[PDB]
Amino acid sequence: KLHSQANLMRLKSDLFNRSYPGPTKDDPLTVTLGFTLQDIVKADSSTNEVDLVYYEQQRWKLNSLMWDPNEYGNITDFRTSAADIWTPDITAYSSTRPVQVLSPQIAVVTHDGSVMFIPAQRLSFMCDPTGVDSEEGATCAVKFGSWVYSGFEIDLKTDTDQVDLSSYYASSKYEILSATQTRQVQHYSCCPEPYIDVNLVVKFRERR
Amino acid sequence: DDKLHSQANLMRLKSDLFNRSPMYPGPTKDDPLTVTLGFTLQDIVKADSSTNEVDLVYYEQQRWKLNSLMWDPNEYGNITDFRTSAADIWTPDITAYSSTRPVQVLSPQIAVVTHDGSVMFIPAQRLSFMCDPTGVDSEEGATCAVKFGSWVYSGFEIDLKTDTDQVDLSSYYASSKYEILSATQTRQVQHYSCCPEPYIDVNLVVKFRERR
Amino acid sequence: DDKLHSQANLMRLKSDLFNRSMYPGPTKDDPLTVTLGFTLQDIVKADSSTNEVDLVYYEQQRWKLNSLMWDPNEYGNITDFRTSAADIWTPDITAYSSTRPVQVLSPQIAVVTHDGSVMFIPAQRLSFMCDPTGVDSEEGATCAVKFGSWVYSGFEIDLKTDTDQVDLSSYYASSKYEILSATQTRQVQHYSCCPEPYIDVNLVVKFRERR
Amino acid sequence: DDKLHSQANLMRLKSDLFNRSPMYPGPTKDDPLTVTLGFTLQDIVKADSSTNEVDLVYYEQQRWKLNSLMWDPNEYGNITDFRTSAADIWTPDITAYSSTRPVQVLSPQIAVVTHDGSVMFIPAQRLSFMCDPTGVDSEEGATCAVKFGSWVYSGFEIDLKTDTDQVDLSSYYASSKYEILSATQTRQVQHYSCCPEPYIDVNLVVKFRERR
Amino acid sequence: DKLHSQANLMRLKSDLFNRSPMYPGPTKDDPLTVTLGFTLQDIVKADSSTNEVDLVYYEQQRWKLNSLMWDPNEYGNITDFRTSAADIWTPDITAYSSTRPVQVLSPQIAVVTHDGSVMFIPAQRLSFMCDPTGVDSEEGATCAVKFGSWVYSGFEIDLKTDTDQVDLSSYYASSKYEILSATQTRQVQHYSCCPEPYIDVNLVVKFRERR
Ligand SMILES: O=[N+]([O-])/N=C1\NCCN1Cc1ccc(Cl)nc1
Ligand SMILES: O=[N+]([O-])/N=C1\NCCN1Cc1ccc(Cl)nc1
Ligand SMILES: O=[N+]([O-])/N=C1\NCCN1Cc1ccc(Cl)nc1
Ligand SMILES: O=[N+]([O-])/N=C1\NCCN1Cc1ccc(Cl)nc1
Repeated sequence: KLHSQANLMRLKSDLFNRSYPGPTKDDPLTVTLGFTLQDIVKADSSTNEVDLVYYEQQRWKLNSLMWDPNEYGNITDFRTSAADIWTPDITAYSSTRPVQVLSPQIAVVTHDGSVMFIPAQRLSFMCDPTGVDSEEGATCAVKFGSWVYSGFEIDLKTDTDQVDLSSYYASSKYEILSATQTRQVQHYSCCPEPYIDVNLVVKFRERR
Repeated sequence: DDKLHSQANLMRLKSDLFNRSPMYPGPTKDDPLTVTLGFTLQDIVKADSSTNEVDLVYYEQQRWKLNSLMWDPNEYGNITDFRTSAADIWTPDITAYSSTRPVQVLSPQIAVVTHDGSVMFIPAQRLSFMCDPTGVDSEEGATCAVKFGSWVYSGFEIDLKTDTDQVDLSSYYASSKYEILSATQTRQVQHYSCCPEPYIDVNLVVKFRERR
Repeated sequence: DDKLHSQANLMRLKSDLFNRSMYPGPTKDDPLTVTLGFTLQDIVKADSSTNEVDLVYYEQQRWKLNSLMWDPNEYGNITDFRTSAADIWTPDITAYSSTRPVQVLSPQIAVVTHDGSVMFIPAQRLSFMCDPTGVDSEEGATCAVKFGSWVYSGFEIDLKTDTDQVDLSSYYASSKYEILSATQTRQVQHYSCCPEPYIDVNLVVKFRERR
Repeated sequence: DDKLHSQANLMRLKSDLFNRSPMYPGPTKDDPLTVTLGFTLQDIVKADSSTNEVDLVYYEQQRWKLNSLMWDPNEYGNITDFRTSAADIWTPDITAYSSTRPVQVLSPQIAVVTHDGSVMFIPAQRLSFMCDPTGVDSEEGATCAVKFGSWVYSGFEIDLKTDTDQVDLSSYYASSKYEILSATQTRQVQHYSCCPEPYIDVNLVVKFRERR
Repeated sequence: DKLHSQANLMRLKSDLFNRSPMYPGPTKDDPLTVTLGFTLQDIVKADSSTNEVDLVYYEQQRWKLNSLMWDPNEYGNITDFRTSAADIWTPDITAYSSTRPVQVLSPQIAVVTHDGSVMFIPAQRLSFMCDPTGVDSEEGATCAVKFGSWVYSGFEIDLKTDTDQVDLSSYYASSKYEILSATQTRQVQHYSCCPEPYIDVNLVVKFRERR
């Protein structure tokens, strides 16, 4: 038991403290994103901002984070501070305030080199809630992707194209009629290369 | 005089603890840990019916114990405990599951360690969480619930326990806008899409209502 | 040119005091007394839909440490210095009923004297639990908030006051609120959770809309 | 395999640039620098007529080129550019001259450095600035303006250029409370009382009105 | 060439900051005069439900340290450079009646000149204690706020102004409020804590609604 601690000490150390500069064209990366929507907190129709609370599942895999669990006392994974590893700069493209982080910044690293990171967020973004008081509700959309890596450096994937609604707050002012998450491709004025985003479409209405 | 000596003893202990074998990497399946959580509810500051957020101020008592923090008192001039900045040691990642704003810390981040390896930490906090206050202006009032638990450690790494099911109300602000009808704290199990492993929370349930 | 010396004398004084030895805060074996006093500058806002009131004040904090003494003759005849608060231990004095983190309004800089005595006067803005009922009347409203160490009991940190009158002499003469009285009282209690004494200084303020 | 080689190649280059001859100390009259700026306006979020403040969301393409940042790709695995944290390199101190709050940064602080030593950095921001929204509720709309430029570097040390004088509006939020009649960005010169030497800014003028 | 100018700048910066480490601030034996001049950009809001007013302004700060002198000849004819304000000591100039932490609007970069003189001009937003009554009248309202070192007596930091007129030449022409006048005047203050006097510059602004 004092042994196992020492094994993990040794592996963090081997991993971090002696031997990654982000993805490149030669060494591209695939980040998988899934959203879990917890609450539409507020719809401000005097500014067309909507605040959402959700979490965002991120998963990716680095060869430099691999190890053999036999060399390390059968450790298959460990938890770690997100600052000790590279994380992807997944950004919402139409936010109107800096994202508020609601969960501790810790990730999970597995022996095959995959990393899982699940930050919870409050986000204000651009959305006209006209018709939220109608049957068909209002429809808002926000794109998420790397701000600086093109699609030849960071690819994006979803496991499914439904947002996760299974922990949506049942007593929220808004109900969700539908929530999808879909990969897309864009070009930006700066650059030849296309950029990848995952677009959250959310349809919602005042609970009544 | 012996003042200088007890000062040296404490610095020596601290450095024996921290700068030898060091910083403990958190709990694992092989080395699990039980955190005892307890809440002291001070005030429901605000209940916003247009967003269904409620704002609470409370102290969250966290208690755990690590082998790596044991020492013998007679070896350090009979020091039985000490205060230390929370940045100095490992602390658990206890998170409200339905917050809507980051938590605002109202007390200094200092814990107490005791020779037997236990640690105490009582952050005071202000939390906004998801809560529909319908009914708060009635006799029955309203009821809300928010879970607390590690965000990244399953039940096999961090288990949670309470000392009692009853929220401490003996410091509840007597002139709050809202009075407290009941407030309990009960351990639960949850599952999350990412993982087969069970996650543990303490669910805080508060029934409250406008003061007359 | 005496001015390069004075300056080296001071830097040397810093080294010798900071990285030599080293202070871990107070203990049962080596307790400390902190003198506090409040200077109330303004009641800024009284919100009666949430029962919070915002104060602006600064707090005089004084204490004395042996680890902090020096002979001035060995250091240029330097008798005192200004130093960043991050460089020295400071007491963890907290309000016990805040509703928002305190916002800090003055430099975190303290003054250290050769006898080990330290002086520090943080100016702060505080929201705390307070029902302003009756500010709009002649008797006014009463509020209270205690301050004390959050983690040290009276066996490690003792508080004293010089007066039980809050200093109102720089109170803002055009506040939305007049002060009718403002007192600060040392209190000792036991919380039978635990057998050792606890000390706080209870700020009691009486106030009404300015007329 | 070569994936590990290309990784090592980058590690090497970054090291080679970033510790020697390290932190290049900014532009000087002997060694001035040109920054090209272009704005992409996304949204007018709020126009407050009780305080005369307007809140914009935009991003700002910034480009410049340093000698100290050149390299031969052939000497580095044919690496022709790389992403890097904005803190590891000098970046220009372009500020809004009439903001009323600190700018909130919306995008990560990361830049792209090419082998000829050109750098590109595109921070997205939320700005409150001095603007009388009078007229916004009419056909004619309101006109506002905000100068951007170095705070401390005169036009002998930093020049500004634009590629076009038209703000890019192809990402303007289509259902904003405000529509854009026109948005231009124009290089200007200015003096301040501190200093004899003129300074450069790029003036963002926007004409806009409530959508109907 | 430009390789040499950079070489030289880098050498010089290394010499001041390293080579003779970090300057302990001013003392009774090494005192310091800071010149201050305000430029008022905008009165943004005047809140009469709390008597707070928000100003946007910049504050010109000059002082001179002997330990910042160099001979431009040893150093490639570099007469000045810009530098991050964290690489150097700066004065802790603080508003005495602020009700919020000051928000900084400009980058924190100073200019250092070879005679050892430093210019630093931070832009800020400030909320301070001010009763805006009369603002809608012809006479307008009048508010004042004091600025100066929070911890250094006049024997360590003295202040002076170049003129008693606040610079209005950049006042925002479409502000909710016009300025009828604006002065800055050096004063000498005594606090309870201290025998020694503290110096401050008093900002008196008289203002009203635009019409
Ligand atoms: O021209 N662009 O707008 N580019 C752009 N907009 C949003 C993200 N993005 C790509 C980008 C590319 C390079 C850098 Cl330094 N930043 C951003
Ligand atoms: O899919 N999940 O929501 N997982 C999850 N939600 C709250 C806590 N939790 C488990 C978890 C597991 C691993 C990481 Cl890296 N983050 C979070
Ligand atoms: O006299 N000034 O107002 N100068 C000035 N105002 C805005 C930008 N600027 C130039 C300047 C020059 C030097 C320093 Cl340290 N700061 C600012
Ligand atoms: O007794 N005082 O209020 N002193 C005081 N108030 C505002 C500034 N000032 C001087 C001072 C002197 C020393 C320390 Cl540590 N802080 C402040």
